[PDB]
Amino acid sequence: LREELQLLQEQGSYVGEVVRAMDKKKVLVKVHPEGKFVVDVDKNIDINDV
Amino acid sequence: ESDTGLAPPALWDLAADKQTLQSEQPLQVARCTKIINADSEDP
Amino acid sequence: KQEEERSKVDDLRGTPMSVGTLEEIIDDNHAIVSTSVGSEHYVSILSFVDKDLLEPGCSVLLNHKVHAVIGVLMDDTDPLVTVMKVEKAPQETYADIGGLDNQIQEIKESVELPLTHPEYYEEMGIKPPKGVILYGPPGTGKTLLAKAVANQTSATFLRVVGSELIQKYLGDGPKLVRELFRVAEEHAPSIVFIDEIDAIGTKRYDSNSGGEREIQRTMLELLNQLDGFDSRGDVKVIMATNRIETLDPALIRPGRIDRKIEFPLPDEKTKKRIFQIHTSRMTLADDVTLDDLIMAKDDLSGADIKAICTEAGLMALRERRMKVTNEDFKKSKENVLYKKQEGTPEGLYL
Repeated sequence: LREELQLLQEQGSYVGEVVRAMDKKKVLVKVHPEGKFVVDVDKNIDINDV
Repeated sequence: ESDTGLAPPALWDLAADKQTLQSEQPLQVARCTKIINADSEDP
Repeated sequence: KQEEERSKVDDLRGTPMSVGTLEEIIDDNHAIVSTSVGSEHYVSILSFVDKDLLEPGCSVLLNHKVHAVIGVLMDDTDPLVTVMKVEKAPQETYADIGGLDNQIQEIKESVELPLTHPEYYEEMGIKPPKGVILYGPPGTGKTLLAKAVANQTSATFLRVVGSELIQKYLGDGPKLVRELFRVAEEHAPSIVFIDEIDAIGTKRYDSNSGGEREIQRTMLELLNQLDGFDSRGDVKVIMATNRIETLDPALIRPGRIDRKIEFPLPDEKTKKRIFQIHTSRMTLADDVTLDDLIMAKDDLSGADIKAICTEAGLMALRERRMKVTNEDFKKSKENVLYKKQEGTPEGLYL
């Protein structure tokens, strides 16, 4: 019950559809209401997500 | 790989140490609009 | 451990980089850009950004604090000038078509003669024509004739469908016209072939809304760069639509296009080749009689002939055979060709 309550007290997330992106730990994410964004990868996942 | 506007350091190497810091906090950001009309003796 | 100054600038900028739009460039280390929502900002530009490829119409990288130009971005895989170039060869050269030899010397003197033998023009000081219009009934020989002439050439060739020039980013339309004509100028004197130009040019209407002006400016800039009159280098342009009366008149008037080739009707002469051409790449059995199919039906095109041969191939595969008998052709002649037979004054005119 405390585990679900701490994660509840948290600002949420977004979603971006990526078909392809560049290397060097930076990807091209485009959100729905706005345009494209060159953002950073996270270290808990792989770079190879194209 | 990518480019992201790079160059070999011989022309921007001296530019990239303290001139970037003076173009952030002193240098502001403005926007463009259009002007519909005006008034007399007062803006 | 040696690469340090590049690593710092990889770390100097902000991490959530957004993607911007170049609008105008002032050479005082600041300019005006555009965000994705059409919001525009009086921001600045850095020094490492390699100011050589900054063109109004290019994409850049912006920040969230001051939104200055972080670095120039490439075209991001936008192959809108390289795909339309025909690399390989088209279809058969001149023996594919039949019964259009009235119209062959027109295009041969207009395209091949200015390139292969540019001496007839210099014996009398007469300029070659620039544009050629190919109109007529729809699907007559227009696409088949353009591939016939483009096969017999000794220069590069362009294939433009016309719908791959129209986008909605308010600059992409007339830019790709300049980007193509720069490619055609810098490279060999290619053959511009923009098919279906009636979608972009007709009757020149100007509205107040922002759905139509993106066509008219792209059309107007096309007529500007066609008649730029600076250095064109003998670029031959072939334009073709079906109808001609609902088109742009100032493209018709001389100084622009002086060749208006019409592609009239048929006959029972040109058909028999197209029957043989379409019945060549199949398991044509030795029990089929195409001459009865030719004489009987008296109004059909090659697209009708193609629809016969495909339905003949389908009927042979429904009865689980390899070869095709004459009966599959007979039924295909009676099935497919009954979709348009309407309207004739028979027995009235001898």
